[PDB]
Amino acid sequence: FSDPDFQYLAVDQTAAFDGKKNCWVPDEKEGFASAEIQSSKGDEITVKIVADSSTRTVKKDDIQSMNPPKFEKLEDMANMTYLNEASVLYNLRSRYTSGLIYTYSGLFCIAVNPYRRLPIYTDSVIAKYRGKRKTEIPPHLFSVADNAYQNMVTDRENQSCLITGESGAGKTENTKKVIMYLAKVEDQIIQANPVLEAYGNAKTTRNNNSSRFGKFIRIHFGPTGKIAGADIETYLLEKSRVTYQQSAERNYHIFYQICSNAIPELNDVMLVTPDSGLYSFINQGCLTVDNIDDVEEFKLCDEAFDILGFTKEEKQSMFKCTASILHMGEMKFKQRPREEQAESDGTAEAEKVAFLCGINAGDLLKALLKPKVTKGQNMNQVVNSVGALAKSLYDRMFNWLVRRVNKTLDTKAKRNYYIGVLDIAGFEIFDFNSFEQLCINYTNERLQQFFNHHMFILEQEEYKKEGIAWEFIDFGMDLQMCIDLIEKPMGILSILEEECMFPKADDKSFQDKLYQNHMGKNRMFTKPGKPTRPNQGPAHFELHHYAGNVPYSITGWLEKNKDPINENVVALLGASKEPLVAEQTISAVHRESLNKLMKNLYSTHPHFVRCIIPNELKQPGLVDAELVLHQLQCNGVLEGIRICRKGFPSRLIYSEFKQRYSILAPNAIPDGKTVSEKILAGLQMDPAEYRLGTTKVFFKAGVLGNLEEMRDERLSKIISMFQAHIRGYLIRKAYKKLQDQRIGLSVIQRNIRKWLVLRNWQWWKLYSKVKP
Amino acid sequence: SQDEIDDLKDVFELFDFWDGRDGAVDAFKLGDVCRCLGINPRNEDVFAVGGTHKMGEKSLPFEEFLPAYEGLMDCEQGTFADYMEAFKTFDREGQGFISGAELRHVLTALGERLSDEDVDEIIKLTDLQEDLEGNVKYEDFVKKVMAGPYP
Amino acid sequence: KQIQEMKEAFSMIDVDRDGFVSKEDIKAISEQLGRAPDDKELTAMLKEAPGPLNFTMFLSIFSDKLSGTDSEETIRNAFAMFDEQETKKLNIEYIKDLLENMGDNFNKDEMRMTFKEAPVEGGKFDYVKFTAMIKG
Ligand SMILES: Nc1ncnc2c1ncn2[C@@H]1O[C@H](COP(=O)(O)OP(=O)(O)O)[C@@H](O)[C@H]1O
Ligand code: VO4
Ligand SMILES: [Ca+2]
Ligand SMILES: [Mg+2]
Ligand SMILES: [Mg+2]
Repeated sequence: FSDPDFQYLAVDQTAAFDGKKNCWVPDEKEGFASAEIQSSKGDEITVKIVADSSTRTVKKDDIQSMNPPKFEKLEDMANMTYLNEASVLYNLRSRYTSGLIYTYSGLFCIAVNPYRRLPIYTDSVIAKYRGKRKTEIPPHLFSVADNAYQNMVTDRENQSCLITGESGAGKTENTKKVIMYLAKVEDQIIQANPVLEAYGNAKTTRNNNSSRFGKFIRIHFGPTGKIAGADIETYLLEKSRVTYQQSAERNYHIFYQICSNAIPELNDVMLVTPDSGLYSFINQGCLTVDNIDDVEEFKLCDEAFDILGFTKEEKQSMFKCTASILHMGEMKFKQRPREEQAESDGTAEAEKVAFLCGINAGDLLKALLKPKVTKGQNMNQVVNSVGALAKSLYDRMFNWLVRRVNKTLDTKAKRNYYIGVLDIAGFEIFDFNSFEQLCINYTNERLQQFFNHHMFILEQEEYKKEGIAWEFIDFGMDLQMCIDLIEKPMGILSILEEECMFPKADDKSFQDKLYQNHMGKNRMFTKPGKPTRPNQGPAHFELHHYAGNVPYSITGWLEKNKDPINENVVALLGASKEPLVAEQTISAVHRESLNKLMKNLYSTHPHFVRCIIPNELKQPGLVDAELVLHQLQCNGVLEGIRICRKGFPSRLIYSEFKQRYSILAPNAIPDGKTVSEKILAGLQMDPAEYRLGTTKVFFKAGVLGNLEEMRDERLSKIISMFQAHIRGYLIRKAYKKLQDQRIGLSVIQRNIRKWLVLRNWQWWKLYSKVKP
Repeated sequence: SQDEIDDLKDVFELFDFWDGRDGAVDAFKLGDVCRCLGINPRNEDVFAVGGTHKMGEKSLPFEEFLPAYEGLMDCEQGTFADYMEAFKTFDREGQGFISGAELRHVLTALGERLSDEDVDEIIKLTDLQEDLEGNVKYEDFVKKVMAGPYP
Repeated sequence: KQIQEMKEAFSMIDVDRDGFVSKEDIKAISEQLGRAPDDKELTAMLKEAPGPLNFTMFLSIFSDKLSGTDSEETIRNAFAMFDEQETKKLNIEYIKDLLENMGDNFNKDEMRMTFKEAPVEGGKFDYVKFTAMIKG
């Protein structure tokens, strides 16, 4: 439209294209290659690669139909002739290498990580997307958000966006832009991310800012359709990162912020020396982070605590408890050759700890080396309960922190409906995978299957309900299993859960008790295979997850699931001086949180966002077709599009339909279900492009977009006709005024011509002369 | 009909006279002419039959005029239903209101725009008034405009 | 009073004080004042009166001239019909525009002849004073 605001948003296409020569042939580097057939031979087709101009043969049933240049960089792929893994991957990759990272796949959106900042989220751009219908303007995440808003409003129901993808794809970035968007069409909300991310994110090999907890944030709306409140829910924070961090990875962001000197004044409040590589608990893996300024992030994090409305004590309570942790791990120990129970190796660092937590350093190390009926602990039983304490504190801090930020957001204002956003942590496969991962992965599964249900299983059901016409289609997309292998009655977790309650148990009775139940009785469970990546640590079994095969090491899974902190120290801290400090298995508990989340989701009109990691190098604008293609597979994109083209994804309640499309045949409207029977009848609408329904109308694909076309047109005309009416009124109003002047001018014109000709009369001349 | 064509005649004069009497009218006025005989065509409408964007462009006799009016007759006129419908799409409350500011926007900004003058005009004519919140019952307004300058 | 003048006039014009106006009567008085008409002018100037010019056929042709015209009130209004604000003055560019190319368009001469007299001072052309001048 010439609008500068569309530089990396609007698509910028002819000849050399034979619909019978040109096709898609499998490739190892690119996934699919542009080929031109040369010679058939039963099944052995011989094609020529357009790129290098090399030649090869390919089974006839392995050729894929290419799409005509007509659909270059298409905005909506459901509109393409061919929706196959090679047409899709080509369209995306086409757009992507041109700045366009958003593309509709039918009813849901696709976001391909840019790995660079784009001027597409400005307020300039937000202005243009407001109240726009998806077909009206380029593909964008705003459109997805803007539309969910309109639906909640007009349809009067809760909306929801499940933003999925792999780890490092764009789940978080996009979740934030959605809220930032909905917020712009407030300040504290936006500001809750900086603090939650500082405490629940960390550098990882995959992500320099990896989210380590699940986030579900609901945004409430009032009777005028404006933001009237908001709440946050979090899930499974990586208690383990606190004390441990695999190489090339960092602990949570805060710890590094705290040792930078962004606010020197605080150094003495926390008792920290501005050196991170000084504290064991946070210098195991990485220290710095290409493109993360811990100095400035600390400042902004501090700045954000203020805006959130945190008293200075409150926000210093936080900072201290977390700096305290930086010390729990500095407390050295020793034995004393004899019994070993264990003795300390100083007390300097163990005091700073008791100090910051407002408890007696004495009473501490005491209830830590001989927990009370007493029961002394050896030299490791201690260093490990130290960690048990660090982890458990941090899990309470993070939980309290969220409760508090909700205090600041649960405005008691009036709520109608809401729009939730789900960002759960995604699939990740590392050199070594343990309980933490199974938990994240089980989580991510889960979700995918939701999309499968609501997308295929679901669609057809409604067709039945309404009582239309149709024949089933098996998209063969179910993971209930994988899901089942892990969650069901005798599943993996259930086995582990019943294994914890036994003090006798160990890493081998658990490992054996596992094969005992699923080896050969469930094909998803398979003995550990062979290395597909160097440094591949131990593996005890493998699981075939939607997006990958994961070799899991079950060592230490029993303690990891049954937590354990000296019930003694919990007494010390129970009555500590600091006011903050003073204030079921994990598996079962989480399984339950998750089930509850899912339950909350189902009651929604979901809009899906699909994130995609372009490559394994973290560098921008570079594509790895294999990987890409691979995602376009385990995510169900293609199928996700077939039904949009195949079936009838629209649906309208006659009540809301009559109200919006009456203005298209009003000279035929004298019951909402018959009125529409009329309108759509008047329009002489093809029985094909639509269907009956008991309570709702079903319009084939695109048709509704086209009805909003005709809808506008009429609305524009009518507006003109009333302007015409106003033009005609004003004219006719000044009609008297125009008869009078027509006469009043003829007087003057005829009566001056007289006095003019009378002076050109000799007689009069001479007369006038005599006068005196 | 005759009494009809006579009416075209009547008005044709008042006009052909004002842009210099000579038995010809500036095609740029063909609109206003018909707007006087009751009808309210749309600018899109008028140009379709012969109207022009500017004066001077061209003048027309009564001979060529007859069909322009035959034309602008068969063209659609907006009913009360239609004006009510369209105006509803700007009412979030649903209670027949709108603000001055917005109404102004609809007239001046959407559809075949209307100068800012014609607006303050018809406002003052129909004597449309806003309340304390600065809102107006669009139902009343539509009724007046529909009414005529002399009801 | 229009008559009272006519007579006293006919008197000054009827030089040879014979109660009649002759080619010599006209020629006579004209010259005593300003340039006078040529024979042809004087000839057709009289032929305008069927028979001898007594003070009767005189008042006859003069009255039949000034006949077919309206009021000083009727005209002063056809004017105030463009004087919206009721200021009793028309803006010169306006009036000139009206007469010049509107209705029964005037011509440059009609235009010059008309404004050569017109009372315009300060941009505004006083149609009152000018309605009088053109009338009584
Ligand atoms: N739309 C985008 N624009 C710019 N960078 C982005 C975009 N989406 C993702 N990224 C980049 O990818 C990184 C990982 O994205 P993120 O949303 O944190 O992934 P996850 O899906 O794991 O939440 C971000 O820190 C940023 O560098
Ligand atoms: O890396 V992400 O855990 O935010 O999927
Ligand atoms: Ca004319
Ligand atoms: Mg994230
Ligand atoms: Mg004589």
